[PDB]
Amino acid sequence: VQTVAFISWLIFARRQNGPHIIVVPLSTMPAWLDTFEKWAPDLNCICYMGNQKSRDTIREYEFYTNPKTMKFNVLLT
DNA sequence: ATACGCGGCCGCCCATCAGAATCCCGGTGCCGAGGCCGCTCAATTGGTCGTAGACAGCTCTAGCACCGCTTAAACGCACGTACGCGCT
Repeated sequence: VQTVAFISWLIFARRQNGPHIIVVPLSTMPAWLDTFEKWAPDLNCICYMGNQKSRDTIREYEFYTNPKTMKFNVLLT
């Protein structure tokens, strides 16, 4: 909770809306998703799972089909 | 002129003397251990030095084990085609 509150306060306080990578094991990823949405619902929590097609989903959701649209910030790898 | 005799010939069983052939004992040639041997030059003997390599200490790689997330590869089965192989 201190990490989520520190990231939220750092984004909405010091104006640091940039992408922040938070590596979390696969077993704890749904727990950090439920806690993350329960304590900070205003921020998305699109994590990174899968193997092949899910990688294509994360890549098609990452940027737009053009030769730089950041639609995320916090993820779990 | 007319009737009796016989003469060697011959099948016969029956006798004598030599030759052929099997068994009782044989010499001969070939092979392989033996013996002999002898001049002698390679192993053995007695001996020194030194150095490889056994051995104990040590540390410091890498071979093992073990686990779990991820997924490519193996599995087993279903269906048919195009070869193995049999015949002529």
